Amino acid sequence: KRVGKRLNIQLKKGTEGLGFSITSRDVTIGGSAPIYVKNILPRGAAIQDGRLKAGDRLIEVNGVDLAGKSQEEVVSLLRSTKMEGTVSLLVFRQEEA
Repeated sequence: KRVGKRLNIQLKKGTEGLGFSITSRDVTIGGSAPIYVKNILPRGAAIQDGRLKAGDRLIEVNGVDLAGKSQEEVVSLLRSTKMEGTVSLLVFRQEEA
């Protein structure tokens, strides 16, 4: 099984997105593929907030289930978010032991 733990991180939108890029497992064309922060950019609310780092998988965003949406769908929901809007992104951290 996969070890690790889930975490909840809410970031306050600040125009310059959140400073986090997400990758797609690419399980299927359009069915259900797990998305996880490919890397935390040095310009956003995430890095400034210091709560959500890289190597995490988005389990839910703003109370939404990203278990079937898509990469563009996921990125779309975050991209839709505007300034003055705390986006609660539930991530999943995994250890290497």
